[PDB]
Amino acid sequence: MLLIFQLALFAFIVVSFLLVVGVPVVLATPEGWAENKGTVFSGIGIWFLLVFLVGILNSFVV
Amino acid sequence: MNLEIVLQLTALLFIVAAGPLVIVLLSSRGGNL
Amino acid sequence: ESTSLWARFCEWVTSTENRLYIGWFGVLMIPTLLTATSVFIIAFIAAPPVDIDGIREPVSGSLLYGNNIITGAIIPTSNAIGLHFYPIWEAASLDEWLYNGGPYQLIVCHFFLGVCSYMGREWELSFRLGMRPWIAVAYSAPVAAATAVFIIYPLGQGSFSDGMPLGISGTFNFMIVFQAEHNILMHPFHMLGVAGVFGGSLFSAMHGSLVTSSLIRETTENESANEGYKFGQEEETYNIVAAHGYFGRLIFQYASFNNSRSLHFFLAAWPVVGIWFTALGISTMAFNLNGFNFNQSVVDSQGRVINTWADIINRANLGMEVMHERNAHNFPLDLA
Amino acid sequence: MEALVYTFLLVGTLGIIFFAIFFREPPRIV
Amino acid sequence: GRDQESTGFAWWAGNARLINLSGKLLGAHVAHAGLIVFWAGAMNLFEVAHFVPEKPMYEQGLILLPHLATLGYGVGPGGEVIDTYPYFVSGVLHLISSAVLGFGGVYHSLVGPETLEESFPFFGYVWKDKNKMTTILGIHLIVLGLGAWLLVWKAMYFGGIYDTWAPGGGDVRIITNPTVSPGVIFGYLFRSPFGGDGWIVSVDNMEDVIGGHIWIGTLCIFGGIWHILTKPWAWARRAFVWSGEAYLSYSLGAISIMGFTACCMAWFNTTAYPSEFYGPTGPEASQSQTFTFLVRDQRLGANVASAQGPTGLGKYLMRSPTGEIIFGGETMRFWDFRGPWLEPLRGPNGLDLNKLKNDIQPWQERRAAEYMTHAPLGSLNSVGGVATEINAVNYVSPRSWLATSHFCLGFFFFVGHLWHAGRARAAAAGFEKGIDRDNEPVLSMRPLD
Amino acid sequence: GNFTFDELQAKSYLEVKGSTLANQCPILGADAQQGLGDVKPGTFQLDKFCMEPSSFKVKMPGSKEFEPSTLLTRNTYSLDQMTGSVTVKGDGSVALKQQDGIDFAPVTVKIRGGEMVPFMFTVKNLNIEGKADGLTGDFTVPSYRGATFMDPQGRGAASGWEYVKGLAAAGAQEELAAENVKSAAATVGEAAFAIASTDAATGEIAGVFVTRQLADDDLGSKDPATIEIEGIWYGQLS
Amino acid sequence: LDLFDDRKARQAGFDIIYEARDLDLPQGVRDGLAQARENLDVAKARIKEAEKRIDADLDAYIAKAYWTEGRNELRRQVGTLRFDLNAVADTLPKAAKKEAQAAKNEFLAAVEALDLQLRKKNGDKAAAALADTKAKLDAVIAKL
Amino acid sequence: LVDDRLAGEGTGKILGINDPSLFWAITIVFTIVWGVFYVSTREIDAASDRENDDDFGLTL
Amino acid sequence: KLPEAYAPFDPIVDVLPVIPVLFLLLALVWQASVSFR
Ligand SMILES: CCCCCCCCCCCCCCCCCC(=O)OC[C@H](CO[C@@H]1O[C@H](CO[C@H]2O[C@H](CO)[C@H](O)[C@H](O)[C@H]2O)[C@H](O)[C@H](O)[C@H]1O)OC(=O)CCCCCCCCCCCCCCCCC
Ligand code: CLA
Ligand code: CLA
Ligand SMILES: CCCCCCCCCCCCCCCCCC(=O)OC[C@H](CO[C@@H]1O[C@H](CO)[C@H](O)[C@H](O)[C@H]1O)OC(=O)CCCCCCCCCCCCCCCCC
Ligand SMILES: CCCCCCCCCCCCCCCCCC(=O)OC[C@H](COP(=O)(O)O)OC(=O)CCCCCCCCCCCCCCCCC
Ligand SMILES: CC1=C(/C=C/C(C)=C/C=C/C(C)=C/C=C/C=C(C)/C=C/C=C(C)/C=C/C2=C(C)CCCC2(C)C)C(C)(C)CCC1
Ligand SMILES: CC1=C(/C=C/C(C)=C/C=C/C(C)=C/C=C/C=C(C)/C=C/C=C(C)/C=C/C2=C(C)CCCC2(C)C)C(C)(C)CCC1
Ligand code: OEX
Ligand SMILES: [Cl-]
Ligand SMILES: [Fe+2]
Repeated sequence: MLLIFQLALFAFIVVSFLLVVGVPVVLATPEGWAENKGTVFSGIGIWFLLVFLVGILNSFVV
Repeated sequence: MNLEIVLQLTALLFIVAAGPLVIVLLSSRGGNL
Repeated sequence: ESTSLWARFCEWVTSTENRLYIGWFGVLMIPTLLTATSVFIIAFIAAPPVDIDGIREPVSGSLLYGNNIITGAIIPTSNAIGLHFYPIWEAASLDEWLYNGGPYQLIVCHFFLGVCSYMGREWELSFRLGMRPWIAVAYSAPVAAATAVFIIYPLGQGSFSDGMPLGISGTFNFMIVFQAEHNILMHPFHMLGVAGVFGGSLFSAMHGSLVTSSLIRETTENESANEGYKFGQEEETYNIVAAHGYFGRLIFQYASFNNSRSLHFFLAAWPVVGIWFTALGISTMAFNLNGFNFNQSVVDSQGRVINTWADIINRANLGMEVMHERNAHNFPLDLA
Repeated sequence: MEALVYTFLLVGTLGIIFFAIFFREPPRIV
Repeated sequence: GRDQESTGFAWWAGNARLINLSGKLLGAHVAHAGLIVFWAGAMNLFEVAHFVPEKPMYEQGLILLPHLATLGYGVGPGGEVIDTYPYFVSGVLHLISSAVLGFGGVYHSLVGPETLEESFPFFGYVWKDKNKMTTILGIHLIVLGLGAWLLVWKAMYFGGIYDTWAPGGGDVRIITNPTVSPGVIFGYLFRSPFGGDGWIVSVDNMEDVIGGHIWIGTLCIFGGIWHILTKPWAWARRAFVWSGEAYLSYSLGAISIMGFTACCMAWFNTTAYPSEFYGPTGPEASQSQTFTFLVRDQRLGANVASAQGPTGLGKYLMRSPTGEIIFGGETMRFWDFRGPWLEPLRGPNGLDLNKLKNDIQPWQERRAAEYMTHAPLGSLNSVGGVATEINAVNYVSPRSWLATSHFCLGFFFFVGHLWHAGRARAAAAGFEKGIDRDNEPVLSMRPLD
Repeated sequence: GNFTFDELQAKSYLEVKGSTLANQCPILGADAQQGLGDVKPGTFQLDKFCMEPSSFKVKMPGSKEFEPSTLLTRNTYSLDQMTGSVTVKGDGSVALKQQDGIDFAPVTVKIRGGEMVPFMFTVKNLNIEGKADGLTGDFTVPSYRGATFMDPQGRGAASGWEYVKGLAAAGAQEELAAENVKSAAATVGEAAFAIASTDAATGEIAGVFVTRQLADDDLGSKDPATIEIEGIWYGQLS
Repeated sequence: LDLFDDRKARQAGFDIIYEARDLDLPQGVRDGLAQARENLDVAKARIKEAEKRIDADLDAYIAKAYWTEGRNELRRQVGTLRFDLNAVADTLPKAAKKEAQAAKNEFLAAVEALDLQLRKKNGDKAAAALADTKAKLDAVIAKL
Repeated sequence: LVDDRLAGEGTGKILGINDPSLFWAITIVFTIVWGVFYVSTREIDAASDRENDDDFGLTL
Repeated sequence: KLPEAYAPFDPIVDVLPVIPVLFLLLALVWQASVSFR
């Protein structure tokens, strides 16, 4: 269970880094926000799912 | 050269490189800066 | 035409035709400053000795009690009182009031209020005359410095006795004891303040000499150029281009100021920021955050100590520390 | 004896300041 | 963005280009709030990861952890850290919420509506519209009152807050009877700021703190409701300048006063800033030194009451200028100090000679020695002791850091208030760009004497 | 006074602080019997013995009459919490001895001419005896300044320069030989106490006192003056 | 100099101040929390002394209306009572320590009420709170 | 005691008022100045040649 | 210290608080890249 929790935390970190790097780039291009909305929405959803999963799994490793 | 110090330096490099990366990406592709 | 008593009073107070502007900040400024001035003069001339350390050891500071201008001062309030409010009506008699150091507190409070009102009145006249309101912002640096040496340092040290005396030799004593206790010379904020004053003198001399060197000929050799300038004239009286050419050949072209407005802003900004930082340093050192302590820093292979100029400074500080108050200490640590 | 001299010097300086402020040569716009 | 060509503001004054852009201004404010929450979370995580249990909180350079300790989180009787998990939880929550706040700020600053006065009339405003500004002020007053009530609920129903004056040593108590007396609340507010009085810094029990917070929450909620339903009167319209920079200057002055008060409270207070988590104060160290030297010399067979110093005043005990029995030496200026370890030995007329001659406790002696050695003195490179010491101790008190930093911030924000108030008053009148050559005001006045 | 021991103990430190009530001695209640009263003869343990002065008079050296004075050092002139022993005989003779407690307080007063007169108000080693009408005795008056006290020029008895370091050329300074020597010698005084009330129920006594002693001499560099101190006093017998 | 025999001062606690200032030692040793946990005899003696002092002296002070003396007594020697009770109760099984914790919480609430009444300067209410506090302290002592 | 004094420093009174006479002085002077201002505040406003409506004041 | 399950991520925590200063520097860098128009 500990390994799964650490893998989830690492996935959360890498998803957060990808979002931080990419969201300003997508938002700051001409006619890029109006087209690549789905990728940003899916990234935000995955970020929220990962944070909820990490919060749930923290109760067993602590 | 401790492993912990190497990891801290790697994390610092990753965090610092995330700032001008956005500027470089937006300037190279002609974004709205 | 004004008719009401209050309307006429407001028109008189906010009048720009007075010889000295009064304003609404001057209403507060004039009586407090007059009170402080009167008490200062009377105490400097004929005040009795004041017990400053609270150890029943009065210190003389008056001209009538065997002092000159260099030696005379106004002794700060007694150490027994501390930070307590000590107005003239809280004393059993004026003899007791003068023995504990009341005039110092009176003058300090009135002077603080007066300088704040002075800065406010500077803004007020700038507004009334149609100017831009930042000469008051410039004055904030000396105001902050005076506040730091008279209010904030006693606030952080727990007593008005650690405040700066209103004298010359008292000022020197304050400086020496401050160095012995906080190592002010090693403080980066004091270094910035020293840089500020030195650069201010440098740039004042530089600007004055450059302007005086480019005066356009409007007189003869038997009269001064000041007679060559006429008050209220419209044309500029010196060659900014010539001065810039001279300076840019003195150092290099892109080091001088081609913009008079930018040059004068730099002149305003340098000393003001320097004094701001030095006042901040004094206020920070009030709460016991001293300067750099490079004592026994250089150590050789076997562990012995190799001394340094910092260690010589430390020896001087130790010399002036064990003697700043001979009989006021009963315990080894000066925690205040 | 010297206290009188000190007070006289200070009073003279203050009087000079007062006279300089209130009896100055008025500027005139040409 | 924009440029100096169409704005007149240079790059070093570029944030003034969004004075009249409501959407971009809102985005900037939301991004800044996200930055604040990010710093809070990151600093909490940094401090929780570098905490060792063998040293007290004030000995490890922590400033955010003692804030959570005073709320009764992860602390036990006597002021000893037991659990360190709630600090981690708080830091994680702050850090995660900062991401949402930052995304909102970035969205509203980059691709959000530029001026939300036509599509969102409820959120749109004009700086010169007094009613809308007053409505916003009322809404935020209601929010702040709710925050104060949220603080109040913690000390009553959700486990309480740390009380350093609790009987049998400090412990996390529950405040059941807060002081809501108008005379008590008004006594702190309209008190003198000088020694002995101390203004609001002199609050000495948690009941007064909770009562004052009840008062402030009720006042803020009532004022918010009052402002939502009203508009400024004639006497208020006649006295203020109505522009965004003017409102900014007012806020700057208010928060400068707040910063000075925070500095003084950190330096002087002991109730809301327990010495168990912040270390001894200025006066506390001196009183502790005198107390421990008195105890040591008494253990060596000496008469402390009748001992005479070099000046003839009293080595250990003397009389305050009003009559109270106080510690002797240069600590005679700190006789207004009142701490939990020293109060039990104090009688109605000051220190009790019999109590300190026969009823001094080892825990009191240990507290005095610890607060004596950890005095709030240090250097810029974190070297403990007086300026004439050696490099042996790496310690600077957490009170010193907070006090110095917040005094600097308060002074700089006072200067900012001066700058912005002057500029607003000049710009509203209409001569912030210089004097008019055609119509110079001075040329139309009669010359002075 | 105008407050009893129970009334004083019924207050709080925050209520007494700043009101100058800590510089005063308690008075007895209506139950106190006049004079010695009905105390069983014997030796008691004196406790909470305090003396609150009510007047200071100064007789300058060269004058035969005392003069009024104005205090300059505020409310710091009350001796309190002294302990000792009290013996009562069957005839009525009482003997009082003071061992410990705060039995000294420096005081400074100003006189008609304008001269500050420091003195060391103390009843250290009090030894009085006599009838309840009046007890006559004596006490020791320690030096105002300690042996390690250093004058403005750094001259002290047990620590400091033995000469004037400023005047380097004057090798011996035979003109300054008087002021270069410091002596912190002690002296004695006289007391005259009386008893006005006594409560045998709780063992409390009160009365008045008059004491005479000498002012300071700046470590043997001045001629001391005579100062008369009078006031009330209070004590507990148990 | 002149010699003096003070070798018995160490047996009187001369090293407490020097040990409390020893930065090499841990904070638990400096504060005395380590010694009490190691040696429960000190904790038991302190608890018994605190109980006896509370009873006798609180009765005496409330009878004579000595509010400041009463509060100071409540926090002068009793100042280690919470830590001592926690240390004693931590060496008990789960159910026994749970009952001890409940009794200690009830007793501490009683002491808080008594201190509040002493601060408010009430006589009958303070006497009733003191009787309740004595009963609760006896119950929690019997539980341990 | 030897002499008499106010004995009020370091107490914590509201505005430093130990006697009702200080309160009376403060209130009387404040009320006098306020009344003088209140009589004239109507005339003072009229010097701007504008009515004190919701758009009054220095605005930008 | 951090809980035992979060021990491997300690180096990440040690560099977090400098990000606001990095943000100020990034604003300056963006202004420079825009060429201070
Ligand atoms: C309405 C308008 C104002 C009306 C009144 C104006 C009066 C002006 C008089 C003239 C002199 C100037 C003001 C002097 C202030 C001195 C403050 C001081 O001695 O002390 C400050 C007090 C601290 O009070 C302390 O409070 C302490 C609290 O006591 C208790 O505190 C705890 C209580 O639990 C502990 O138990 C503790 O042991 C116990 O002692 C003690 O009582 C101390 O004796 C007491 O001194 O703080 C406070 O009042 C809180 C903060 C006050 C404001 C900020 C002060 C610092 C900034 C100064 C001004 C700005 C400077 C920078 C700009 C310069 C350019 C313009
Ligand atoms: C406290 C932070 C701060 C904030 C929030 C703002 C906010 C703002 N600035 Mg100001 N500014 C600041 C400091 C700040 N500034 C400083 C220090 C300076 C001096 C150098 C300036 C000087 C300045 C100028 C000269 C101008 C502004 C303008 C603007 C506004 C328009 C933005 C834009 O058009 O360009 C944004 C440009 C880019 C596309 C760069 C994108 C980089 C992104 C935003 C980085 C943040 C991303 C982060 C790493 C990850 C977040 C994602 C999330 C999922 C976690 C914006 C609201 C403009 C304006 O006036 O508008 C009318 C403009 O003209 N500013
Ligand atoms: C967030 C802070 C806040 C701010 C910025 C404002 C801002 C403003 N208020 Mg509002 N207000 C607030 C909170 C706030 N208020 C609260 C909490 C209440 C409930 C008490 C009120 C009740 C209120 C009233 C009744 C009035 C205003 C008015 C005004 C305007 C006049 C400015 C002024 O104060 O004159 C400058 C200030 C003064 C000349 C002196 C004030 C200082 C007081 C007298 C100090 C002593 C406090 C007082 C006696 C309260 C008791 C203390 C407490 C312990 C109970 C201005 C828009 C006026 C208006 O225009 O309404 C539409 C007005 O008549 N306000
Ligand atoms: C609050 C309304 C403000 C309205 C606008 C005011 C504009 C400015 C006017 C001028 C102000 C400066 C001069 C004031 C002189 C009179 C006051 C004086 O000397 O009092 C000096 C007196 C001293 O009172 C002393 O009291 C002793 C017992 O305590 C004894 O009785 C002494 O005899 C007695 O003199 O103190 C007071 O009156 C207390 C004032 C308390 C004020 C509380 C204000 C609360 C609201 C504002 C909070 C923020 C305040 C600023 C904080 C940050 C500052 C950096
Ligand atoms: C310690 C004090 C002891 C007593 C006093 C000792 C002597 C002190 C100095 C006495 C003489 C003072 C000046 C006499 C001439 C004044 C003329 C005047 O103002 O208007 C007439 C004069 C009449 O001309 P009209 O108005 O055109 O009719 O008015 C002027 O404006 C004349 C222009 C010159 C103005 C004064 C020039 C400088 C005078 C000296 C300044 C320094 C004085 C230092 C001492 C101050 C007092 C302590
Ligand atoms: C607009 C603009 C600007 C600004 C901006 C800003 C200000 C922003 C902000 C932003 C922000 C403010 C952001 C934030 C973010 C955050 C995040 C993204 C977070 C994350 C987190 C995490 C991932 C965590 C993790 C963890 C856990 C869960 C547990 C423990 C461990 C750890 C820590 C690992 C500038 C200046 C450039 C200029 C131009 C314009
Ligand atoms: C929580 C708490 C508490 C409480 C508190 C409170 C309740 C407070 C309040 C407060 C307040 C209630 C405050 C107020 C303030 C105010 C002010 C600060 C004002 C100002 C004003 C001004 C500045 C004005 C000006 C002017 C003039 C004079 C003229 C014309 C123009 C104008 C209008 C601008 C206590 C302490 C108990 C305890 C602790 C905690
Ligand atoms: O008084 Mn002036 O100087 Ca402030 O530290 Mn401690 O106390 Mn005294 O010695 Mn160092
Ligand atoms: Cl000392
Ligand atoms: Fe110039």
